[PDB]
Amino acid sequence: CFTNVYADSFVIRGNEVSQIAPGQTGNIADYNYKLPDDFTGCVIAWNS
Amino acid sequence: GAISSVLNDILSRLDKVEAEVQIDRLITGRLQSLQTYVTQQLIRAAEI
Repeated sequence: CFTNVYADSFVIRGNEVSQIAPGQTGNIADYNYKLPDDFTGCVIAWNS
Repeated sequence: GAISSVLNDILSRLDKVEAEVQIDRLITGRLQSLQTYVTQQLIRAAEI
């Protein structure tokens, strides 16, 4: 059971998808979408 | 078992996720060196 829940949605060039995960460094993770080193949840990615 | 004994060397060369576990090894090892010293001191204090 979950206390507060958010879905965040956005579009990524595939080779950067490896920056969404915690603490990593690079353009998407530094200037577009950073998630904290202390968060609970999941990252879903698929082609479009 | 860490990459280095110099803490800012680790933090400069490795990312937050990897750097943390390298420091952990250093925390676990150093904290063992203190418990050893304090146990040796508590035994040496008893014969004094």
